[PDB]
Amino acid sequence: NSCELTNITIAIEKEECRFCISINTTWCAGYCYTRDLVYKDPARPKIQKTCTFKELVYETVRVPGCAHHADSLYTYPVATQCHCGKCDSDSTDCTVRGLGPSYCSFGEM
Amino acid sequence: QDCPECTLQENPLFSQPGAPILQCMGCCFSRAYPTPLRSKKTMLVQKNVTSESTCCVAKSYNRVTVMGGFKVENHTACHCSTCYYHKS
Amino acid sequence: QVQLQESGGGLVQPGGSLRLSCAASGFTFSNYKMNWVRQAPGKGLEWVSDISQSGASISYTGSVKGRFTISRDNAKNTLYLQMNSLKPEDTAVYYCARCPAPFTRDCFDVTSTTYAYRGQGTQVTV
Amino acid sequence: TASIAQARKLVEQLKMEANIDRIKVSKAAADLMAYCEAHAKEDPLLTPVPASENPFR
Amino acid sequence: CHHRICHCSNRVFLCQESKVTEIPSDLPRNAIELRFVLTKLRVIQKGAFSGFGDLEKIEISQNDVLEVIEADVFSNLPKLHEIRIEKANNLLYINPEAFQNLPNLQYLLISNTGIKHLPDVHKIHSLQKVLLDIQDNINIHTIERNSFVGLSFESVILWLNKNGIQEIHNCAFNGTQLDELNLSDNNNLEELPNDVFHGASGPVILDISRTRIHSLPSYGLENLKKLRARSTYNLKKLPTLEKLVALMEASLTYPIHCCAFANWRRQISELHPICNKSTYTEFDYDLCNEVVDVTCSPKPDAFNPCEDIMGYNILRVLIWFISILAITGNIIVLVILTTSQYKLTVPRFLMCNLAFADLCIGIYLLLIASVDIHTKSQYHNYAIDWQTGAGCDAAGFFTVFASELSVYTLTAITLERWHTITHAMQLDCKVQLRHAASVMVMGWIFAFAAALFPIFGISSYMKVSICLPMDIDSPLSQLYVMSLLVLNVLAFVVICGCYIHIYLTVRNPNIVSSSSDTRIAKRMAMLIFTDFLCMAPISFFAISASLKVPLITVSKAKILLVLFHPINSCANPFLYAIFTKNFRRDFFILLSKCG
Amino acid sequence: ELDQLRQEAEQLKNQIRDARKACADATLSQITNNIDPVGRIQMRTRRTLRGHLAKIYAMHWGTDSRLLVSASQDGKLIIWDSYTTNKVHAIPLRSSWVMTCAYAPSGNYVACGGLDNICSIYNLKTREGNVRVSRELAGHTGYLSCCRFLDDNQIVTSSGDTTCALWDIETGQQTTTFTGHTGDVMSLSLAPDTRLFVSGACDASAKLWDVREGMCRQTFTGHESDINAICFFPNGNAFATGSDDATCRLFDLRADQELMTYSHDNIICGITSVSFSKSGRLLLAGYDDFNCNVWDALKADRAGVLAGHDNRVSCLGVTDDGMAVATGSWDSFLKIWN
Amino acid sequence: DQRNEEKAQREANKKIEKQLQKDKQVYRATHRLLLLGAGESGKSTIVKQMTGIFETKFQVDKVNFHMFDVGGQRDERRKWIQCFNDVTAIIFVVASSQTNRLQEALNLFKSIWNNRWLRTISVILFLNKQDLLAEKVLAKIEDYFPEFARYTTPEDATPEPGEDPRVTRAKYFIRDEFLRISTASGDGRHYCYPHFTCAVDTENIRRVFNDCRDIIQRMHLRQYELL
Ligand SMILES: CCN(C(=O)c1nc(-c2cccs2)c2n1CCc1cc(OC)c(OC(C)C)cc1-2)C(C)(C)C
Ligand SMILES: *[C@@H]1O[C@H](CO)[C@@H](O[C@@H]2O[C@H](CO)[C@@H](O)[C@H](O)[C@H]2NC(C)=O)[C@H](O)[C@H]1NC(C)=O
Ligand SMILES: CC(C)CCC[C@@H](C)[C@H]1CC[C@H]2[C@@H]3CC=C4C[C@@H](O)CC[C@]4(C)[C@H]3CC[C@]12C
Ligand SMILES: CC(C)CCC[C@@H](C)[C@H]1CC[C@H]2[C@@H]3CC=C4C[C@@H](O)CC[C@]4(C)[C@H]3CC[C@]12C
Ligand SMILES: CC(C)CCC[C@@H](C)[C@H]1CC[C@H]2[C@@H]3CC=C4C[C@@H](O)CC[C@]4(C)[C@H]3CC[C@]12C
Ligand SMILES: CC(C)CCC[C@@H](C)[C@H]1CC[C@H]2[C@@H]3CC=C4C[C@@H](O)CC[C@]4(C)[C@H]3CC[C@]12C
Ligand SMILES: CC(C)CCC[C@@H](C)[C@H]1CC[C@H]2[C@@H]3CC=C4C[C@@H](O)CC[C@]4(C)[C@H]3CC[C@]12C
Ligand SMILES: CC(C)CCC[C@@H](C)[C@H]1CC[C@H]2[C@@H]3CC=C4C[C@@H](O)CC[C@]4(C)[C@H]3CC[C@]12C
Ligand SMILES: CC(C)CCC[C@@H](C)[C@H]1CC[C@H]2[C@@H]3CC=C4C[C@@H](O)CC[C@]4(C)[C@H]3CC[C@]12C
Ligand SMILES: CC(C)CCC[C@@H](C)[C@H]1CC[C@H]2[C@@H]3CC=C4C[C@@H](O)CC[C@]4(C)[C@H]3CC[C@]12C
Ligand SMILES: CC(C)CCC[C@@H](C)[C@H]1CC[C@H]2[C@@H]3CC=C4C[C@@H](O)CC[C@]4(C)[C@H]3CC[C@]12C
Ligand SMILES: CC(C)CCC[C@@H](C)[C@H]1CC[C@H]2[C@@H]3CC=C4C[C@@H](O)CC[C@]4(C)[C@H]3CC[C@]12C
Ligand SMILES: CC(C)CCC[C@@H](C)[C@H]1CC[C@H]2[C@@H]3CC=C4C[C@@H](O)CC[C@]4(C)[C@H]3CC[C@]12C
Ligand SMILES: CC(C)CCC[C@@H](C)[C@H]1CC[C@H]2[C@@H]3CC=C4C[C@@H](O)CC[C@]4(C)[C@H]3CC[C@]12C
Ligand SMILES: CCCCCCCCCCCCCCCC(=O)O
Ligand SMILES: CCCCCCCCCCCCCC(=O)O
Ligand SMILES: CCCCCCCCCCCCCC(=O)O
Ligand SMILES: *[C@@H]1O[C@H](CO)[C@@H](O)[C@H](O)[C@H]1NC(C)=O
Ligand SMILES: *[C@@H]1O[C@H](CO)[C@@H](O)[C@H](O)[C@H]1NC(C)=O
Repeated sequence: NSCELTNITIAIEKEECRFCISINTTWCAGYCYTRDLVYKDPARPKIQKTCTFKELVYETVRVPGCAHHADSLYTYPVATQCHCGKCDSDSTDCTVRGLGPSYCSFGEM
Repeated sequence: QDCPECTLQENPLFSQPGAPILQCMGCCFSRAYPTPLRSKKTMLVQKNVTSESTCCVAKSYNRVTVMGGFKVENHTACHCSTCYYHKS
Repeated sequence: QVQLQESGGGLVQPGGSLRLSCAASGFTFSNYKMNWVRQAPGKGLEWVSDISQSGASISYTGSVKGRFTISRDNAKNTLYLQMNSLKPEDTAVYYCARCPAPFTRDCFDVTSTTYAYRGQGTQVTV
Repeated sequence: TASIAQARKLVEQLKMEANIDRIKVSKAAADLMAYCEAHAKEDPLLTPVPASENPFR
Repeated sequence: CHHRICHCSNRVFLCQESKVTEIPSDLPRNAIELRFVLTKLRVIQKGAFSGFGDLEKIEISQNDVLEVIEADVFSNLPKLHEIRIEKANNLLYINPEAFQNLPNLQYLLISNTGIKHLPDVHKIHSLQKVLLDIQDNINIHTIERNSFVGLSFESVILWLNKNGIQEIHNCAFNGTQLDELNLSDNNNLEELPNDVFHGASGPVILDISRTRIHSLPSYGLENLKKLRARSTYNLKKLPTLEKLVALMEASLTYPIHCCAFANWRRQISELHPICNKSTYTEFDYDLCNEVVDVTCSPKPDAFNPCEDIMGYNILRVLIWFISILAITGNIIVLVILTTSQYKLTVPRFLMCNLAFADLCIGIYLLLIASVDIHTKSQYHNYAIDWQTGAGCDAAGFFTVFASELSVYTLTAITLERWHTITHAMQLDCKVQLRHAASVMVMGWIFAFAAALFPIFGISSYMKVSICLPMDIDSPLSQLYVMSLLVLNVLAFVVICGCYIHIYLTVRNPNIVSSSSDTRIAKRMAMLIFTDFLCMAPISFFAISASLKVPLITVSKAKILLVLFHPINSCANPFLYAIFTKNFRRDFFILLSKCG
Repeated sequence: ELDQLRQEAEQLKNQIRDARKACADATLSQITNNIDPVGRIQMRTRRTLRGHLAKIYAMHWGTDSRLLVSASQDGKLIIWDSYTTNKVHAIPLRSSWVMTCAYAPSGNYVACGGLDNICSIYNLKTREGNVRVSRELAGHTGYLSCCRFLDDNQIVTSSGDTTCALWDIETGQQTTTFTGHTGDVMSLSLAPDTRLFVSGACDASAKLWDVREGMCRQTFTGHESDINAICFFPNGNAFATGSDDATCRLFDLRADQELMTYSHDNIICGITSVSFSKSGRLLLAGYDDFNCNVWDALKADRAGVLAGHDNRVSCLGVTDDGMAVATGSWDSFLKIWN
Repeated sequence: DQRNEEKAQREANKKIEKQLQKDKQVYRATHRLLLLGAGESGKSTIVKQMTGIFETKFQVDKVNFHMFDVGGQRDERRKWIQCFNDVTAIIFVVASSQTNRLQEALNLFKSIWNNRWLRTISVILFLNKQDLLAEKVLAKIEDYFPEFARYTTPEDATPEPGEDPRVTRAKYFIRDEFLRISTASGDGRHYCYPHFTCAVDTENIRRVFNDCRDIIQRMHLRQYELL
C-alpha cells in the first residue's frame, strides 16, 4: 500500500517555563484501500484499514528551563517502521481527525 | 501505486444484466502520528499514537429488493467518510 | 501267623532241571513283592530273583539270567521258580523271602540275617 | 550251636503260654463295654465339657 | 459561513477555541454538522441541540473540563445520525434524559470517557440500525437490567469492550435484536447469568476474548454464528452441539475445544439460489461457498487427539477386564501370603511388594476406564479440568510410582534368586529379611521421588489425557523422563544377565539329562519374555519420542499402554505366586478356616 | 534233632491256633451293634508350638497334663508348658539322632535316646538350677526305639537288638533283660497297673512281658508287616497296635486274639503312633499321609480326622486326664487339639 | 500375685529362645552327610584320610560338613535309615569284583533310591578300590554279569591318559549299571553323582563339596519353581 516512512517536525512544550522547541523524526502516512458493501450481513468481514507503526525506539535531549529549573532530559519513543493493517485499538487512538502532530501551546507554528 | 479515488463501480453478483446496483469503493487518505501532550491531558486510557482515518461509503442510496427477496442498497452517491469498523 | 514254606529240592544231575515253589499264608499275597534268596555252604545269603505284585517286572542275577524263571499265582498264593541247566555252584539252601511292606518297591532287608519274613528253605544239591 | 537252645527256649515259652486261663470273649467284651459305659461321663473328648471348664478355652 | 467564536466550512462548525465556555445559541439552526473540540465547555446545558433541522452529525471531543451533560440535550432532530462523545476524562455523569427519540440515528459513540454508567438509550427509538460503541470507559462496573431496550426498532451492533465491567445483570439484552455483542478485554467480568439473552434475538456474533467468563448462557445462542473466545482460560466447558445449531466459526482458547466440532455433522446447508447462479480479494464476491463446514482455531495438536479416552470401543471393554483381572489376582495373592501362619521370608516379602505395585497399576487402569466411561462422547468438556486438575496428577503419580516399584521389586526378586543360587554354599553372605527390607525401603523412596518430581514442575502430567509424563519441553523434564526409561531398560538387562548366569551356574551335563536343562531354560524364558513384551513395545516408542523423534501418535499410544503395560501386572501374580506349592498349600489352609 | 524240634513247634502252634479258634464266639463288631456310634468328631487345633529346628520323633505328656517333652533329630530336648506355649527347658543332647523320649511319673527325670545306643536321663529339678545328666545307660547293641518310666528309679527300654531290658537307675545295670523277639522292637507301652508291658517288633508280632518274672506271657501274630506303635487300653485288659500294613488291631490279653481290626480301602499308608482316650472309646492313630484318624474303638468307624500337619505324624499322645491330644510331626510343629 | 511366676517363665523363655536362635545359625550352616557302604568298602580309609554311630567333621572352603557313619548297627536298615530323610546327600561307597558283592551293592542302592523317604535325597556314588579294579581287569567280570559282553564303552567317556581300554569299559559298565538303577526308577526329584576314587585321593572332599553345592542349587531352583 501507499504508506512509507517520512520526515515530520514535531514539537514539545514545557509547562513550567512556557516555551517550546522543535525536532524532526520519521513517521508514516498515506493510503490504504477500502470498499463499501451493498448487502447487509453481520458475519461479513468489513473492509477498512490504515497504515500504522510497527516498532519504536526512544531518544533524549536537554530542554532548558526557567529560574531554578533548567536543562532537563526529555524522552519519547520514535518510530522505525510502518505497516498497513487494522488500527490497533489497544495502543493507538483511531480518530476521525485530531489536533495535528505539530503544535506549541505557548506559540503558534 | 496510484490507487483509484473513492468512486462508484459495478456489481458483478447482485445486479441482473441491465439492472445495475452500483457499489462505492476507492482509496482515501489516512495517517498516524504521536499524541500531543495537550491531547494526552484529556485521555483516561493513554495512547501513544493517533490515527486519522477515512472510509469510502455511500452519501445516499436507494434500497431495492432483488433476486427473490435479497434487499440491497444502490449507491446513488459515494464519498469517503468516518470509518465505523476500522477498529481492531 | 505269617509263614512261608518251600517245596522241592534234592539232588539234581549237572545240567538237569528242577522246580521250587513257596506257599504263603497269613498275608495278602497280591499286595506284596517277593524274592528268592539262596545261601551256599560257607557263604552268605545271595539274592536270586524278584517278581512284583502284578508280575510285569522281573529281574535276576548275572549268574542266573536266562537259566531260572520266576512266576507267581495271586489266586493260589504261591511263589514259583523254574530251574534248568543247573550247575555245581547252584548248590545252596533256597529261601522264599517276602518284602517288608506292601505297596512299595523297596525290599531292603530280604537278604539280611535272621529275617522275619522268610521260610525255612529247602536244600538243592548238584 | 544256639539253634537247639533257641528251639528249647521256644517250646518252653509256648508250653507256659498255653497253660493259662483264657476267659471267654463275650465276658471280656462285656467288661470293656461296662468300663466304657461307667467312665463315659468323665471323658471330655467324648462329651464336650463347658467352655468355662475347658482349660484351653 | 462564519460564527462569532467558532470556525465553519460549508455550514459545518468547528468550535476549537478556549473562548467557548458555553454552547453558542447563536449558531445557525441550519448547521449541517457541529464539532465541539477542546471548547473548554464545562457543562452541556439542557436543550442545547434542540431544533437544529439540518444537523446530521454532532461531535463532542477533547473537552477535559466537561463535567455534566443535562437532559433534553440531543432533542429529536430528524437529520442527526452520528454522535461522538470522546476523550472526556472528567465527564462522569450524563443525564438519563439526555437522549430522546431520534428516528434516524445510525451511530453513537461515548468511548473514552469517565461516564460512571451506560447512556440511557431506552428513548432513542431509532428506525435505522444503530451501532453502539462504548469502549475504553474504565469506570463502568456493572450493567443494569434492560439496559439496551428501546434503542431502535431495527437490529443493533453492541460493542461494550475494553471496559471495567465486572458483572452482567439478568435480562441485560432482553427485548433487543442483537447482531454483534463484543465484550472483549473486560477482564473483571467473571460470569454470565443464564438469563443474559432471555427474551432476546441473537447475537449473531459473540466475542468474549480476554475475559474470565466461566460458561456461556444455556440458551439463546442458536442464532450465534461466529464465536470469539481467545485468551479465555476460564471457559473450560462449552454448550452441547445441539444448542450451537447455526455455528459457523469459533476462535477458542484451548486446542481440544476446537474439535467439539469434529466433523461435518451439521446436516443442513442453506444453498440460496442467488449463490447458485442468480483491491477486491474478499470471498470472490460470493456468499454461500462451502459455508456449511465449521471453522475453528487453534487446530488440535498432536498431543490432543480428541477421541474418547478410549478411542475405540474394543479398548474400552478390554481395559475393564484387564483392570479387574490385575486387581483381583494381586489382592488375593497379597492376602494369602500375608495371612499365612508360616514365617515370612525374603521371596514372600518381595512378592507382596510386587503385588502391591501391580495392584496400583490395576487401580490406575480402573481410574482411567472409569473416567473414560464418565466422559464418554463428551471428553472435550472435561479434558481441561481433568488434565490440569488434581485428578490427572494423582493418576500420573499412580502409574509412575507403581511402574517404578514393580520394576524395582522384580529386579530385587531376580537378584535374590541369583544370590541364593550362585552363593548357596557361602552361607556367611545369607540375605536376611532385614537386608531385603532396607532394599525395599530404598525402592519405595525411589518410586515416591520419581512420582513426585512431575508434580513439582519437573515434567507435568497434563500433556496427555491418560496422564503419562510426556513433558519434553524443558531440559530437566527430558533428563527426568529419560532416567526413568533408561533405568527401566537397565532393569530388564540386569534380569536377563542374572538369569543367564544362573543357567550357566546350574547346568551340569555330566549328571543332569538334557531335558532338565531345557526345562530350566524354558521356565526362565517365560519370565524374561513376559517382561520384554511388557517393556520393549512401550519403551521403544517412549525413548524415541523423548529424544524428540516421535514415531507414533498418542492415539495408538493409548492402545499400546492399555494392551502391553498391564502384562506384568496380570502375569506377575500368576507366574511368581499362584500355582506355587507354598501358595497352593496356603490357599487350601486358609480356605479350610473359611469353610 | 532240628527236624524233631521243628515238628514239635508246629504241633504246639497248631494246638494254639485250635484253642484260639475255639474261643472265637463273635467279632467285637457283632456284639457292639447295640451301641450307638460316636458320630462326627471335629477336633480343631488349639495351640501350635514352634522352635524345633528338625523333624520331631517323640513326645510324652507329663502326669500334670501340662508339661510336654519333645525330642527332635536336631539334638534338642525342649520341654513345653502346653497351657502357656512357653518353653520351660531346652536340653542340648550329646547325639543329634534321638528316637524316643519319656517323662518320669514323679516329674523329676526325663529320658531319651536313639542311634547312639545310650539312654540319656536328665534331672530337671537340680540344685544348680540347670539341666544335667543324672546317668547314662549302655549295653544295648542297637538303636533305642522306645523307653518308658516305671517309677522314679526304674526305666524300661526297647531297642533294635530284638530285646528289651529293665534298668535300675541307681546302679545303672540291667536288672533283667527280655528276649524272644526276632525283629527290631519299635514301640513300648506300660500297663496302667505298672505290672506288665506289651512290646511291638518288626516281625508282625506283639509280646506281653511281665516286669518282675522277666518272661513273656502272650504272643499276638494278627498283623502283616512291622509293628510301629502300641498302646494299652485304659483298663489294662487290652492293647492296640499299628503296623505298615495300614491296619490297626485291638488285642485282648484275656481272649488272646485280635478282637477288632480297623482298616479302610483308601488308606495305603502305615500307622506311626497310637493312643487311647481316657474312656477308651476313641482310638487315635497317626498315618504317613500327614494326618491322624480317630477310630471308634467299638464300632470301627472313622469318627474324624486331624489334618493340620504338613509332614509325617511321628508321635502322638493324650493326657492322663484326657483333656487334649498332642501330636508331633516331621515339620517340627507340635499340635494340640481340643 | 500370679505375675511373679509369669515373669520368671517369660525370662526363661527368652533365655532359651536366644540360645535356640544362636544354635539355629550353626545348624543351618552345616551340611549333613550319611556315609553308607559295605564293610569291605574303603569308607574306613575315606574317613581316616578326611557309641553305635561314628562322626567325622571337616570343612572345605570355609563351609561346615557333618558326615555320619553307622557302624554299631544290625544288618537290617529299613528303620533307622528313616532318620536320614533330611541329609544333603548320601555318600555311597562300592567296591570292585571275590563273589558278586556288586549285585548286593546294587540292590542296596536300589532300595535307598526307591524308598518313599530318601526319595528326595540325592546320592553321591563312590566307586572305590579303583587300583584293585585295574589290577584285576589287567590280569572275569562277564561271569558275574553276562551283559558285559554286549556292552561297549560310552562315546562320552573321558578316561585318564594311558588307561587300558578294557579297564575303562569295566569302569563305565559298573557306573552305567548304577546309573540305570538311578534313571530307570525314580524321577527328577533327585540325582546320582558317580565318581571314581581310591583310598589315596584328596579330591574326595572337593568332589563332595561340588556335589553338595549342585544339590543345594537344584533345591533352590525347585523352591523358586524354576525346576
Ligand atoms: C509406561 C512407561 N512410563 C511412562 O511414563 C511413559 N509411557 C509412555 C507411552 C505409553 C504408550 C506409548 S508411549 C510414555 N512415557 C513417558 C514418556 C513419553 C514421551 C512421549 O513423547 C513425548 C511419548 O509419546 C509417544 C510417541 C506417544 C510417550 C511417552 C513409566 C515411567 C510410568 C514407567
Ligand atoms: C507511551 O507513552 C507513555 C507516556 O505517556 C510511556 O510511558 C513510559 O513508560 C516507561 C516504561 O516503559 C517509563 O519508564 C516512563 O517513565 C513512562 N513515561 C513517563 C512520562 O512516565 C510509554 O513507554 C509509551 N509507550 C507505550 C507502548 O506505552
Ligand atoms: C469375567 C468377567 C467377570 C469380566 C468382567 C465383566 C466385563 C465383561 C464387564 C465389566 C465392566 C463392563 C463395561 C462397563 C461399562 C460399559 C459402558 C457401556 O456403554 C458399554 C459396555 C461397557 C464397556 C461394559 C462392558 C462389559 C464390562 C467390560
Ligand atoms: C481396590 C480398592 C483400592 C478399591 C477400588 C475402588 C474403585 C471402585 C474406585 C477407586 C477410585 C474410584 C474412582 C475415582 C475417581 C472417580 C472420578 C469421578 O468423577 C467418577 C468416579 C470415579 C471414576 C471413581 C469410581 C470408583 C473407583 C474406580
Ligand atoms: C493407594 C491405593 C492402594 C488405594 C486406592 C485409592 C485410590 C482409588 C484413590 C487415591 C487417590 C484418589 C484420587 C485423588 C484425587 C482425585 C480428584 C478428585 O476430585 C476425584 C477423585 C480422584 C481422581 C481420586 C481417584 C481415586 C484415588 C486414585
Ligand atoms: C503410597 C501410595 C501407594 C498410597 C496412596 C497415596 C496417594 C493416593 C497420594 C500420595 C501423593 C498424593 C498426591 C500428592 C500431591 C498432590 C497435589 C495436589 O495439588 C493434588 C493432590 C495430589 C496429586 C495428591 C493426591 C494423592 C496422592 C497421589
Ligand atoms: C544410567 C542413568 C540412570 C543415567 C541418566 C542418563 C540420561 C539421563 C542421559 C544419558 C544420555 C542423555 C541424552 C543424550 C542425548 C540427547 C539428545 C539431545 O537432542 C537431547 C538430550 C538427550 C536426550 C540426552 C539427555 C540426558 C540423557 C538421556
Ligand atoms: C540401558 C542401556 C541400554 C544403556 C543405553 C541406553 C540409552 C541411555 C542410550 C541408547 C541409545 C542412545 C542414543 C543413541 C544415539 C545417540 C545420537 C548421538 O547424539 C549420541 C547420543 C545418542 C542420543 C544416544 C544417547 C544414549 C542412548 C539413549
Ligand atoms: C548393578 C549390579 C550390581 C547389578 C547386579 C549384578 C548382575 C548384573 C550380575 C549378573 C552377572 C554378574 C557377573 C557374573 C560374573 C562375574 C565374574 C566374577 O569373577 C566377578 C563378578 C562378576 C563380574 C558378576 C558381577 C555381577 C553380575 C554383573
Ligand atoms: C533363560 C534364558 C536367558 C536362557 C537361554 C540360554 C542362554 C542364557 C545361554 C545358552 C548358551 C549361552 C552362551 C554359551 C557360552 C558363553 C560363554 C560365556 O563366557 C559368555 C556367554 C556365552 C556366549 C553364553 C551366552 C548365554 C547363552 C546363549
Ligand atoms: C518362553 C518360551 C516358552 C517362548 C517360546 C520360545 C522357546 C521355544 C525358547 C525359550 C528359551 C529357549 C531355549 C533357551 C536355551 C537353550 C539352550 C541351547 O543350548 C539349546 C536351545 C535352548 C534349549 C532354547 C530352545 C528354545 C527355547 C525353549
Ligand atoms: C527394548 C528396546 C527396543 C529399547 C531400547 C533401545 C533404544 C535405546 C533404541 C530403540 C529405538 C531407538 C531410536 C529409534 C530411532 C532413532 C532415530 C535416529 O535418527 C536417531 C536415533 C533414534 C532416536 C534411536 C535411538 C536408540 C533407540 C531409542
Ligand atoms: C495383553 C493384554 C490382553 C493384557 C494382559 C492379558 C493377560 C490376561 C495375560 C498376559 C500374560 C498372560 C500370562 C502369560 C504366561 C502364563 C504362564 C502360564 O503357565 C499360565 C498362564 C500365564 C500366567 C498367562 C495368564 C494370562 C496373562 C496374565
Ligand atoms: C479373574 C480370575 C481369572 C482371577 C481370580 C481367580 C484366581 C484367584 C483363581 C484363578 C485360577 C485359580 C487356581 C486354579 C487351580 C488351582 C489348583 C488347585 O489345586 C489349588 C487352587 C488353584 C491354584 C486355584 C487358586 C485360585 C485361582 C488362582
Ligand atoms: C472392590 C473389589 C474390586 C472390584 C471393583 C469394581 C468396581 C466396579 C464399579 C465401578 C463403577 C464406575 C462407573 C463409572 C463412574 C461414573 O458414573 O462416572
Ligand atoms: C520421597 C521422599 C524424598 C523427598 C522427595 C521430595 C523431592 C522434592 C524435590 C523438588 C525439587 C524441585 C526443584 C524445585 O522446584 O525447586
Ligand atoms: C540384551 C539382553 C541380554 C543382556 C546380555 C547381558 C550380557 C552379560 C551377561 C553377564 C553374565 C556373565 C557372563 C560371563 O561372565 O560368562
Ligand atoms: C528526511 O530528512 C533527512 C534530513 O534530516 C534527509 O537526509 C532524508 O533524505 C529525508 N528523508 C525523507 C524520506 O524525507
Ligand atoms: C423482557 O422482554 C419481554 C419482551 O420480549 C418483555 O415482555 C418483558 O417485560 C421483559 N422483561 C422485563 C423484566 O422487563
